[PDB]
Amino acid sequence: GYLKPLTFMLSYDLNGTIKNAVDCSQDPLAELKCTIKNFNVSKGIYQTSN
Amino acid sequence: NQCVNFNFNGLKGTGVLTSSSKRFQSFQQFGRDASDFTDSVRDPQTLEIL
Ligand SMILES: *[C@@H]1O[C@H](CO)[C@@H](O)[C@H](O)[C@H]1NC(C)=O
Ligand SMILES: *[C@@H]1O[C@H](CO)[C@@H](O)[C@H](O)[C@H]1NC(C)=O
Ligand SMILES: *[C@@H]1O[C@H](CO)[C@@H](O)[C@H](O)[C@H]1NC(C)=O
Repeated sequence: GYLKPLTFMLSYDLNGTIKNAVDCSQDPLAELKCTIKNFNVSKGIYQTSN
Repeated sequence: NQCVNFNFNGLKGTGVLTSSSKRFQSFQQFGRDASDFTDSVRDPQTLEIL
């Protein structure tokens, strides 16, 4: 596979290891997660960045 | 237990005493935290962490 210039959101645990990631350009839900910078989203309507 | 100025390859002047320092993995020297405040640095030759 080939790499592309993309924006990613990364998480670190208590041991300093990467445990989760989100590709912000995949789906509108990932765009919403990357806009508010959280892996959990509450109920509502939000404006998202491009 | 005094207001010192340590040079652990980097300069900063604060106080010092003995640390438990659980979170030291992958050849680490200084245990920084959020807002980049410095705490929990180790002696560069020994393994004790202040
Ligand atoms: C963090 O590392 C320690 C090392 O002993 C391990 O026991 C512990 O399970 C790790 N924590 C997680 C959440 O994996
Ligand atoms: C957030 O989402 C993760 C993944 O589904 C879930 O395991 C976790 O319980 C959620 N956290 C909160 C605070 O609800
Ligand atoms: C480094 O050398 C000093 C003496 O200059 C000694 O006290 C110390 O134990 C040494 N550390 C190691 C890891 O050999």
